[PDB]
Amino acid sequence: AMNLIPEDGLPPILISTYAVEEKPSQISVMQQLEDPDPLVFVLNANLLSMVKIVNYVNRKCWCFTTKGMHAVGQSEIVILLQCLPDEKCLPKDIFNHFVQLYRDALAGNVVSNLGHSFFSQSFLGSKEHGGFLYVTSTYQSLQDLVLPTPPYLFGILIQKWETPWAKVFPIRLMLRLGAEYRLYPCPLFSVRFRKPLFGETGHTIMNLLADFRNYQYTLPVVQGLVVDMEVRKTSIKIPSNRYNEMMKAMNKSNEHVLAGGACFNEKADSHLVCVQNDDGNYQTQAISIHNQPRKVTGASFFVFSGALAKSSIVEDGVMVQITAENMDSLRQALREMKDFTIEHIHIQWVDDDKNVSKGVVSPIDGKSMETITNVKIFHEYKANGKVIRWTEVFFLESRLTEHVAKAFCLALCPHLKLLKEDGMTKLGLRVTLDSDQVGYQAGSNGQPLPSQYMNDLDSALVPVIHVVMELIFYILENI
Repeated sequence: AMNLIPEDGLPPILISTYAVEEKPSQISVMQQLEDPDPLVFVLNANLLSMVKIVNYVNRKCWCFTTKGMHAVGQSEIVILLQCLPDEKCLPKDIFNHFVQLYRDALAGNVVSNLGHSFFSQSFLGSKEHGGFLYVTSTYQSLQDLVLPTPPYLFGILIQKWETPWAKVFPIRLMLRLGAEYRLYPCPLFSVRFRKPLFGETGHTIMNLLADFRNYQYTLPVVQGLVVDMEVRKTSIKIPSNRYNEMMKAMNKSNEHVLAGGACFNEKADSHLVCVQNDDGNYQTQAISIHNQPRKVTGASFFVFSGALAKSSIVEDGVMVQITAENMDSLRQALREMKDFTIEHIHIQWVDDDKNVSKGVVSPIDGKSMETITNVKIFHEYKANGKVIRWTEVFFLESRLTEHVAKAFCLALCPHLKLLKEDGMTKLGLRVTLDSDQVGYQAGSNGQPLPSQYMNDLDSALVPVIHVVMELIFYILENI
């Protein structure tokens, strides 16, 4: 029911008439793969997986994608598994992993950019296959790939020895993979049976900033915070919508030390890499977008010490020593949300960090959601064999939202079967509240909902309603 992958054989195949073919022939599936459109597999009634052989960055790959993760508050997943020389069967373990990820999302545990998944049993034929590191594509090629609707993440297969880095400092692993394959910032494909890029964590400077034994804590991270290194200039760029995240990090620090992890700096032409040698000792290296002389280089962490301004690079991060007075001055400016200047050292409050992914549109009218704030929902109604779920809300700029959500779902419950059969699976409700006006709009597939449901929607929403807000709903199959 929740898992249609059998003990022996492939999961059912989906055919456009839609029809389902249970236990498909592995010979026919392999034949079809060696001849535009991907094969569609049914992992469950709400989760599909597309498979296609692609020539990606001069490597023959298995392109595995998902459809159904959005309905459970998770980004769709893409795995580009490099082919083993003359691979006979389809690598089924990917399907098992996709189902596990679906179960996790249903329980409230989702994977995001630089997130991870670890394995309990052996995976893809080796016990040294530790998990996946999820990335959002930045500069990597997407050349003739049949991709899901955004948001989607690329799952990169990682070794058991790289697992402490994915948990504690995933940006280091991401960038180290990029250095290894000569791709900026990291490859989007997965390679089985490769040698681990990290061994025992040893005497890394990270021991001082994170917990490798028990993984109780790590570096405080501020989403969108980047470190720019230039000739005689070091800058920490904090997004203006992240004041509270910065304040929480400042209160979780010493009076003499201000440390933090950094995000991937998209605007940089290069990024610092930490390489571990065969002896277990570390080195500082760097990777570049064009291999042109480095102008703006990103760093993976920053440390400010009020014990001296003087700066250094330690592994893949920046270490700055300032006077105790300059530390009090810096801490004061940050509390006032002001910029601070100290070779030059800058702490600048920059443009808001976009929560929403690129290419995300409204199901109502196709308006872009890229510059709109997003709140995922983990807290559904069943009717006519179907399920209606409220997965998220966008604040175009909690008590009312929850009431608006229930009223919308209840009004549509007698109609869930008719909506699904007619192609209306992803639905949206936009509520407007102004001093003068107070109104609502509903839709699916970039069109209004059929007129026959509007009387039912009015009678349920009007009492509740009588600030722009857009709620997302999904109609699923009851499992």
